[PDB]
Amino acid sequence: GDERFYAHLMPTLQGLLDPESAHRLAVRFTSLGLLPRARFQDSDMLEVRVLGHKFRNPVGIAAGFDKHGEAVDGLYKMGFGFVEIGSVTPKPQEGNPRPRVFRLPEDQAVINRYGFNSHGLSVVEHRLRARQQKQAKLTEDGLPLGVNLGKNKTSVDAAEDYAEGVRVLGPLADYLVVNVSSPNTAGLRSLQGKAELRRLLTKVLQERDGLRRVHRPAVLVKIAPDLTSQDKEDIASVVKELGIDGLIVTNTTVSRPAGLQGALRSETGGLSGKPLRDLSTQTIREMYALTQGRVPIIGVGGVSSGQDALEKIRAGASLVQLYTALTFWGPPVVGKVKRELEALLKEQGFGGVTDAIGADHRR
Ligand SMILES: Cc1cc2nc3c(=O)[nH]c(=O)nc-3n(C[C@H](O)[C@H](O)[C@H](O)COP(=O)(O)O)c2cc1C
Ligand SMILES: CN(Cc1cccnc1)c1ccc(NC(=O)C2CC2)c(C(=O)O)c1
Ligand SMILES: CCCCCCCCCCC[N+](C)(C)[O-]
Ligand SMILES: O=C1C[C@@H](C(=O)O)NC(=O)N1
Repeated sequence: GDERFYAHLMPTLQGLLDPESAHRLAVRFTSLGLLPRARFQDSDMLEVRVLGHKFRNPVGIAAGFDKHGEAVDGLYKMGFGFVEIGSVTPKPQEGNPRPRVFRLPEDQAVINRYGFNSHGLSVVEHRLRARQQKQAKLTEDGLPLGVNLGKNKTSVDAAEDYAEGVRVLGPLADYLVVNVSSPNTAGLRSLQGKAELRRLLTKVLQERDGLRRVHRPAVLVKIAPDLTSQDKEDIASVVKELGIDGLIVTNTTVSRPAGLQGALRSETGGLSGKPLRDLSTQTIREMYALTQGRVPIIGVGGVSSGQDALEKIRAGASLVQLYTALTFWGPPVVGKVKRELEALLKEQGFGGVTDAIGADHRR
């Protein structure tokens, strides 16, 4: 439970296991509840009301750690204020050949090209149904569940893949994410283009609206950090035109920022962690401005401290997520981020997280 011991423990495990093996093991341990339950108790300062729900704290686990919905309860126990699973594809698929995940310890970064390895909708559906009422109580308790939807590699109709995801997992989710920003599926990111995006999201929203009221999720779009100014303007325009409920900003980057030191920096894939942090923050800042602060943003990318979280909140994020920091600092990082965030909010005169959202734009 000690942040300092994990930040001896983690260096040792990483020296024993390749990152995918470590990941699979972490999912197993988490799902089994082997893990101190977090000591940090959330104060009222951290509560956020957005997307039609209460979040007891603004720090969630990003998509990709629990791709198949196996460790949801263990993740709440870790102290996350909300959990997002996925991406899930309609049919099962294996993803790319291994190795497909790489550590850049000198950069506190990871590169991955998993390629949407997924148990598929049916498996995940039954897995979530088995704990559906437990989740209903968690959500009511301020601990919401998100489901992130992807598309199969060999799919002929991308929009239909997402539509299927809405119909099958929408009823089980507090929010859905249309993931159009994975760098690891050919042609996927072009769905971020204005015409493709409008057509895709119109279909997604129609399917969502066709679900019964108590089973009707918010719909968010998750975007890349690598968008042109034109891409961002167009996404903002479509989001407001269609009434999209929120944005997740951002996925991993295909860029390789000057200064990366890791030996594996030239591996193909999406880069996450520290080198992504400010690129993500600036994308949040831009999208918040383009949407006039009217569209909830979940900020993601390189968060490993309370300062990192608050910078994204002040840039316009209502909630934040992290993943990569977990691989370097381990479970203690969740409470660390929350404790540091609370201290910083007090220091800077905010009554709570809600007061800080978008604060940079009012200065
Ligand atoms: C190993 C790995 C797998 C990921 N898988 C997904 C995914 O399946 N769907 C998705 O929307 N994002 C996925 N992501 C992106 C993360 O959700 C997040 O947007 C990105 O890693 C930036 O946050 P971070 O720096 O805290 O890790 C993945 C990231 C990593 C490191
Ligand atoms: C040890 N740990 C944190 C943890 C989380 C939940 C329960 N116990 C411990 C963890 C989890 C996932 C990891 N791998 C990855 O996720 C990589 C990106 C594929 C790593 C790693 O690569 O070193 C370490
Ligand atoms: C039929 C299912 C095909 C996809 C298998 C996916 C296995 C996922 C194992 C845990 C997640 N991880 C990313 C670490 O592989
Ligand atoms: O959305 C995604 C998909 C994931 C993968 O390759 O499965 N890799 C990522 O970095 N982001």
